[PDB]
Formats: sequence, C-alpha cells, structure tokens
Amino acid sequence: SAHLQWMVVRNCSSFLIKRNKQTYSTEPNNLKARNSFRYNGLIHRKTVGVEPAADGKGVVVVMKRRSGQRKPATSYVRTTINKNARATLSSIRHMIRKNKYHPDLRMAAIRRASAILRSQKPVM
Amino acid sequence: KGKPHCSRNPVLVRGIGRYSRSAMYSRKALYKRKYAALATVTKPVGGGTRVVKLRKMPRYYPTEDVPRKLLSHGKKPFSQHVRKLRASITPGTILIILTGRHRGKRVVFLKQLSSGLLLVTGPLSLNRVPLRRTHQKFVIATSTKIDISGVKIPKHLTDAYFKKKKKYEITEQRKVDQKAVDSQILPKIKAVPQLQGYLRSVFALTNGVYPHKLVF
Amino acid sequence: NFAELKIKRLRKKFAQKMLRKARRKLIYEKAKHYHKEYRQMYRTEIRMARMARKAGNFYVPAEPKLAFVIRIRGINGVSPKVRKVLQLLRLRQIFNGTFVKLNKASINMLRIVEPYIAWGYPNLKSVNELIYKRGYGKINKKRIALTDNTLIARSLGKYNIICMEDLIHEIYTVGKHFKEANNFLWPFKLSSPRGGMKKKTTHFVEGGDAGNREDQINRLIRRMN
Amino acid sequence: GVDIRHNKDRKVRRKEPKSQDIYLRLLVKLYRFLARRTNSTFNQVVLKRLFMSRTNRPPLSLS
Amino acid sequence: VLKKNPLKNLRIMLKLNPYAKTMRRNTILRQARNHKLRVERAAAALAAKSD
Amino acid sequence: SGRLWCKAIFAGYKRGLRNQREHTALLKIEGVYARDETEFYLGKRCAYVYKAKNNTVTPGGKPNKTRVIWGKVTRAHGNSGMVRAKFRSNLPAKAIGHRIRVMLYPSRI
Amino acid sequence: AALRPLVKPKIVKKRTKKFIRHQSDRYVKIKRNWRKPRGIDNRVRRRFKGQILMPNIGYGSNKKTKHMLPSGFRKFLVHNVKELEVLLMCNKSYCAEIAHNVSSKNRKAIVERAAQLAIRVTNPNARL
RNA sequence: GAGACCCGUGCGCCGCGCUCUCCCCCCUC
RNA sequence: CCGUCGGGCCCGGGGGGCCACGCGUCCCCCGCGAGCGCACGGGGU
RNA sequence: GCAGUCGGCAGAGCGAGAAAGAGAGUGGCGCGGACGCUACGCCGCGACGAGUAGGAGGGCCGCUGCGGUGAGCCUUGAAGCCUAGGGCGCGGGC
Ligand SMILES: [Mg+2]
Ligand SMILES: [Mg+2]
Ligand SMILES: [Mg+2]
Ligand SMILES: [Mg+2]
Ligand SMILES: [Mg+2]
Ligand SMILES: [Mg+2]
Ligand SMILES: [Mg+2]
Repeated sequence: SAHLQWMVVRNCSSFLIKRNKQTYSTEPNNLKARNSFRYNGLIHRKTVGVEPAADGKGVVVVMKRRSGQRKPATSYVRTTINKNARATLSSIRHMIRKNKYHPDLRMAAIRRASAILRSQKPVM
Repeated sequence: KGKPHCSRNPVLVRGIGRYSRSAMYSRKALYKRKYAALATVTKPVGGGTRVVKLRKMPRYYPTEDVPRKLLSHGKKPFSQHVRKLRASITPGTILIILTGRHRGKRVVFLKQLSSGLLLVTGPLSLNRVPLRRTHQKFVIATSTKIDISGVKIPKHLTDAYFKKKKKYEITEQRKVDQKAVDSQILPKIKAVPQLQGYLRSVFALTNGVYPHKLVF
Repeated sequence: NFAELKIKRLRKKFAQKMLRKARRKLIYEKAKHYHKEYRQMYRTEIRMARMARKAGNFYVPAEPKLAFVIRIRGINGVSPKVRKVLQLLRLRQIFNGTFVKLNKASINMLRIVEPYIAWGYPNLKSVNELIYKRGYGKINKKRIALTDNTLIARSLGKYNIICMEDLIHEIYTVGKHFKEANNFLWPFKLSSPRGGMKKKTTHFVEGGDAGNREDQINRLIRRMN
Repeated sequence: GVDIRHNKDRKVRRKEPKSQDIYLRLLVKLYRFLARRTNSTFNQVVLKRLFMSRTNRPPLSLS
Repeated sequence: VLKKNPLKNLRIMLKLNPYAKTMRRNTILRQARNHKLRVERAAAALAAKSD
Repeated sequence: SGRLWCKAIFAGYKRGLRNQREHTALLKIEGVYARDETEFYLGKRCAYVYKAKNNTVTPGGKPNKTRVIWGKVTRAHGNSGMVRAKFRSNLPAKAIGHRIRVMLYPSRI
Repeated sequence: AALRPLVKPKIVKKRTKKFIRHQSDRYVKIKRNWRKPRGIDNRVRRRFKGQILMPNIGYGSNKKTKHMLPSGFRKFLVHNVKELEVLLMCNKSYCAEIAHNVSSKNRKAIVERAAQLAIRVTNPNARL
C-alpha cells in the first residue's frame, strides 16, 4: 500500500534532492515539490497535480483515476484551465472540495495555481 | 433603555475600589433588579436580476503566509497612552530647550498637547522661538513662573496643527497665531522685572558650575 | 436537531462556571479564616507572655517547629556524611532553601551540617514571600511555577491543600501533611544575598554566617529572596 | 554548581526497533499510535516488545 | 507561562488569592483613617497650646 | 551659544584587577566626588566625540570629520562619584583619560 | 525591486570570527581549519584565560535563523533549469544559487527562468 | 458568537470589578 | 473572686463593614437573564 | 503531544483539583474555512551542561574507487591552483 511504498521511497527515490540542509522531490504531481508522505504524487491512489499548460498560457490540473492504478497510460486525467485567476482558483477548489478528492491538497493546489499564473503574467 | 451612570465606588488605589462586593451590590441596588428569560446585494442587469456577492475571492495567494500572532492585552496604541507631566512643569513655567536649533534658549511653557509634547513659546520678539512643540524629557524646568491664567490659548493649536507637512514658509495663519499669543503673554512677562532679558539670554555651562549643584 | 444538544453543552459550561465560582468563594473564605488564625496565634502568644509578667513568672514560648534552611557553602570539598545529609535536605546548590519541620531527628541532621547551612525560624511574612516569589512545584518530576491554584490542587488537594494559602498555612502551622506540602515544593533557588555577608566560614554566634540564627533568618530571607 | 550525578541520566531502553524492516516499522507505526492514544497497557507492552532484539523475543513453541 | 510576582502584580495576586483584595482594601482605608486621627490629634495638641 | 554638556573622563572599563569588561565604561564627571552627587546623572546620555580622517554625515548638517559613539549612564560606581556608563559600541581604549560629554537631556527635573 | 523574504528576523550570531586552530599563526604547515587540541599540557584545551576559544554547541545559532543568508533567505544549489522548480513553492524563504560550473549560456537561461518564477538568485550577474 | 430555525477574529482563557435592561436628586460645561 | 482589645460565625437577653438579599411546604433550633465596555489579567506594541 | 486535515456526508469540543458517556432509542440567500504530518517528521514542558585515560552516538564533514541514480555539469570552458570579493555552518568543512 501507500505507506509501504513510502517506506521504500522515503530515502531512496530518484526524485530525492538532499542539498543545503533541505529536501525536495522533483516528482511530476508533487505539489510543493516536498518529499513527504502527504505531498508525494506517486504512492497514493488519489493524486492532484498542477503545472503550466502546454502552451504558455493557462494551468493544467492532473487528477489520478481510481481504476487503472497499475496502468500509467490511462491513469492521469489532465484538464487545462485558461480562465481568469479567480475563476481558475474557483475551478481547482471545486474540483478538490466538492469531489472530496484528496482534500488536504486544496490550498497547496490553489497556491500552485496562483504561482503558475503569476509566473505567466509577464514582468514589465 | 438606560442613560449611563458613573461608577458607584471611587478609586481607592489603582485596581481596587473603596467599597466591597456586598456594599457595591447595595449601591447598585441589584436586590430589586432580578432578571429572567450581510454578504450579497441583489442588483438588476439587462438576463434579469443578479445576486452580486461582495467580499469576492482573492485572485492570488502568496506561496507562503505568516501565521496569526497570539493575543496580548496591555498593549495600546500611542493615541490611547496615558500622558505624564512632571510636577515641576506648570502653565507659565520657564523651560530651557536642550536639543534643537534653539538649544540653551529659555521659553515660556503654556499647555501640554494631546501627544504629551509641550506647546511652548518664549516669544518671537525675545527668543526667535515661535509657537512650537518641545519634549519634556529634553527640556529643563526652572522654578521661575508667570501666571498665565488669563491667557486664551486658541483651541486649534493642536498636534495636527503642529505636525510637519511634507522649501518651508510660515503661513499667514501661523504668522497671526504667534501675534495673538504674544500680544497676551508679553505684558505678563514685562510686568516682572528683568525677565525679558533673562529670556533673551541663553543657558550655558561655565567653569565650576555643575548641574547637580545648581538649583533651577 | 442540535437545538437541545447546544443547550445541553451550555448547561455543562454553566455548571462548570458555577463550580468555579463556588471554589473561588471557598478559597476566599478559607484565606479569610487563616488570617484570623494567624492573628489569634500572635495575640495569644503576646497575651500569654503578659499574664505571666503580671504574676511575676516566666512564660517560655513553644520551641519552634518550622525551620528554613539555606545551604551557604559550595559543592566542593564536602565530607560524605555532610553531603548525604544535604542531599537528604534537598540542598544540592549553594543558596538553595528548604523548609524543615523540627524534631530531634531533624535537629541532629542540621547539627551535622552546621558549617554548611545557615538556618533559623521563619516568619509568616518569610513563608508568604518565599511561596509567592520563589515557589515552584514538583509536578510529574518537573519544576512548575505555582501560577494557578489548580496547579497545587491537583497534587495536594487530596490533603485538603487546594490553594497557595493552604500551602502557606500548611507549611507555617506545621500541619498533618507537612511532608507532602513541603516535598511538593521545589527547593527554593534564592539569589545571592544583597548587602554582603558577615563571615561565611564561621558560626553565627562567633560573628559569622553559618548555624542557627534563630529568628534572624528573616533578615537573611529579605536579602536572599 | 549542583551536586547531582550524571552517570545514569540517559536511560538505555529502546525507543525504536533497530531493524530497518519496513513491515515491522509499519507495525511499530500502528502500535505507537495505539499505545499512545489508548488507555491499554497491553498496547504499551506490545510496542516495547516490537522494539526488542531477536534474543529478547525468543520463539514460542506450540506446546 | 511567564511567572509574574504576586508581590508586585496585583491581579496575579488576586488570581492566586481572592482575599488579598480585601486585605489591601483594608489597611488602606484603615491607614487613611489612622492618618487623619493622627493629624486630628496633632492639631489638638497645637490647639491646646492656644488655650 | 555656550557649552551644554558636563565634562567627564573615560577613566577605564568596568573591571576587577585581571578581568576588564569592555562593554561598561567608568566615567569621572567633573564636580562629582561622592556617591550622593551621582543621582542627577543616572540615566543621562553620554557622547564620545572624536575626529577621524574620512568625512561622515552630520545630522542636520554637511559632512565633516567628527564621529560619535553614543551612550547613556546606567549606575554609580563606588563611593567617590565615579559612574558606570554603557555605550552603543564599546569605547576604544585610545580614549581612556579623554573627554566624554555628558548631555543634560534625559531630563527628570 | 529585490525579492524579499516572508519574514526578516534579526540574525543574532553569538560569534562572527572564525574558530582559528591553535598555533596556526606561528606556522604555514598548520592550516587555519579547526582541530580540537588533545595535548596533555595544552592551554587551549585546558581553557586558560586569554587563549584561543574552542567551539562549543552553546555557540550554535538560533534555529529560526540557522543557515539564513543576510538577505534573509536560505540558498539552494541549482545546476540547471529543471532544478529551479523545486523552489517554485519555497520561493519566499529559500533562494537559488547557480553552481560554479554551469556555463555562461545556461546561466542566462536559469536567471531568466527564475525571474519568471520570482525566485531570488544569489548570483544573477555572474558570467555573462 | 450564531447554530442545524445560522455561517459573523480572520479583544479571547483564567482572574478583578464598570455601566444598562428600576426610580429620583445634586453639581459642572 | 479577680484578670483576658481570650474562645465560642464575638454563646445568649434589652456609625460601619458583610464573596450576606426570592418564595412556598416539611422538619431542626433558640442548573442555559441578556447586552456593552474597562483592565497590575495565559512573554511588545 | 500530534494519524482529528474526522467539512452542505460540515458543525469544528476534550488545561480541567476530585473513577467514568459532549451515548442512542422507547414507554410516563450566498458553495466558503491559514499552516501542518521528510511520523527516521513536527511540536510542547522541565531539569541539566567541567573533563585526562577510556567508552558510545550523530555527522546534508572530507578523500579515493565500485554498484544505482541526477533526460546532472562541461571547450559559450572540467579538474587543479590563486584571491584585500560575497557568504553559510558550533565545527569538521562547504
Ligand atoms: Mg573550599
Ligand atoms: Mg549595591
Ligand atoms: Mg552547571
Ligand atoms: Mg560528567
Ligand atoms: Mg553511564
Ligand atoms: Mg597535566
Ligand atoms: Mg561535557
């Protein structure tokens, strides 16, 4: 299970960075990029990811599906959101809270949507 | 419906009233006083009529946020602090300014302001010190005094008046207020002999003259 | 529903508020009573001297039952009998203070540790300000400051010692549960004494510091506390 | 200066299993929660026995 | 919790000891009473010198 | 127009015989030769004014060579009117024996 | 203009001078890096007054400001553009530092990426 | 604090006692 | 018999402080009032 | 101490001197709510801190080489070396 996979990968993953008295996980759906049990994006049955869209505008959100856990081709469902910032945060908050879909990742995903949207707004 | 009343016991010392619990119960007469038992504005459009929400969502969240602090209780802002004045400072006393560009000069204290700063003028016809604020910890309070009981200080000479604004020129109002206070306080100065020259002089330390020995 | 559950929990809060005010009134009236106890003992001792002085006899006061002991030497060069009695007295630093109830067994221990302690018979005021300023409990083997009455009453409340004033009364009038009320107290960690010392290495009656300074420990307590 | 001996301040009792077995460590993670958040002393004895070495956990025969 | 001195903090003293409010209301009322009796007697002496 | 500070001398650091504590300075104020006379100056502000080579900015002025270590009086030192003072930076030992201005304006009177 | 931390506490350091090895001024063969003196007669080990101070754990920094830069961040070595986005969420307290062997055509890319991500760079104008 | 009949710091624990849900009178602007 | 700012919630009969202030019955004895603030009040604003 | 992040499947309690249940039944508008938790983690209280010979622990201290890994770095400049530059760490060192 997830705790077992965590007890395997907690110190021996390839996404592990241990530099400068810090620890980061370079995993694709790790919100906050933190090596943790909670924020790990591989070991759970239900994961949320947030990253920039394929084109430079928008935020794509990733939800892990329930059935094909051992089937990585159909496992993650990606949804591109190109709205204004308040609507994009409303969409992510409704996807996480109204579905009850892994609900402790709500504002990690909201803050990641905000960070990607700020990074997409250009500097003067 | 009740018009408020003052507290029915006086202050004995700070924190303790004069009368005890049952005495204050009688003085409040509680023995005959037994008792028993926002977000949405609806606005038209041109559609129909919408429920517009105020207090809308934050468009941006910072990546990290500071936690809210614990609560404290005795910590009041500067506009609510208590104002202590030294008991050697009374209206009409002579002060010695110690710090600013008018240092050593002797001035006539009038009134303490609402920020605790000392409104003062040793008159511009004597000192070149205008209506001005000073600070009590930075003035020396000598025990020579003028009775200024009959002196009308204008009500608008406040800390908002004396606050620095933002190339400085005296306004016409500040010109006429110094005259309106000088024309009153100056006949009280000149009715006691040599005090006008005393205020014209400045305070200085010389050889053998020590401040712990000199009484002012 | 929840309208009856809400008033059910508010009834519990109201009942606990009434229990707290009942305990508050109990602490008030019992400290009121202890004030009268101290004044009856003080005026009874004075009156007992006076009726003997009228008759021409002598009234000998009762030998004191409470001593406050202050360790005045260091932890260097202590002979092991003296060191053992000092750790049995819970005085393991210089200028640590403990209350000791006095009997033959305790006085003979203080007699062993005379060059290392200075002691005497504490006043009501000395007991009061020692508990109020340097009073620390020993709760769950930790040194907790006596900031609440419940902080004493959870440990000594089964001996009917429920506030600071029962604690002071139990120490002062050396009561039935003195051992528990004094072992609950951490040994007082007092400052260096303010105004200097006379002579630390000699006895008090030979013009020094050590020994039984009988009622003169209170002057020392004002300077150490 | 305090006259206390510091030879036996540190207790020499096991806080965790020395084994890096992840299955035993997940069992210890379960019974840390149980031995802390229950009133049962059985869970405490189980957790301290999960800590021990193989020699301090000798096998139990059927008979 | 920061330890406050009940010998210097009045309402820490009242939190530990509710009767200290009564004991400090008395021997302030009593002390003012004794001081005005003292000055009434000091005035009576200098008045009796004027007889 | 005239002098507004008391004259004091940096007599040394707070010290025993073989241990000097540089963070506390011993002032000798001119006119103070008893501990009873020290009560005026306790809490007053004291300044070690000195000149160096490069210019530094002067508050309410144009840059010149004078530089100040600010401080204040904390307590008296001994029976003979010597005083303990604490400065923002510890005073340089080149200033021992030299002048410290004792200002008049933490006024209490 | 610059990127600020989330909070800026005053970074109190109990010592600022480095702990010099004993007798490293008298010799070039003795490097300044610290060694505990272990000789029997050694004054520094015996802690005599007026000597070179030995490092203690009491000298250790506050845990709220340990490893904190004087700007108020904590640095993280970055070797490429991909290792910036681990600091995309730690940006208000942890800053980026491009490694010393990253070429001048990739330093430009890491700097222009961190400007988008609002990550502070300790050395933005390094090679150029 | 409201509470499944409502969704409000985003100044509250303990402990002290202030006023109002009663009615009059005196004094000062 | 005398004495005690004695002890009895200062036993009992003919100006000043009290963490005393519903009523009804039986006998003994001579559980949810409401609001408003102020603060020596769970570590600086 | 904390798996209780128990949320329109909601109701946000468990510091409080006194063994135990904020137990359950039945008769008499507006869609909101910081952080956390590498559980080998994080947090809270209290006491303490000398050290030769000696013992033990932790080293995101360091060197070399191997097995995995970093869609790592590198001729738009690696190792090495020098540096009155900027710093971090109690320190080894980086
Ligand atoms: Mg000795
Ligand atoms: Mg002294
Ligand atoms: Mg020690
Ligand atoms: Mg040891
Ligand atoms: Mg041992
Ligand atoms: Mg030797
Ligand atoms: Mg050691």
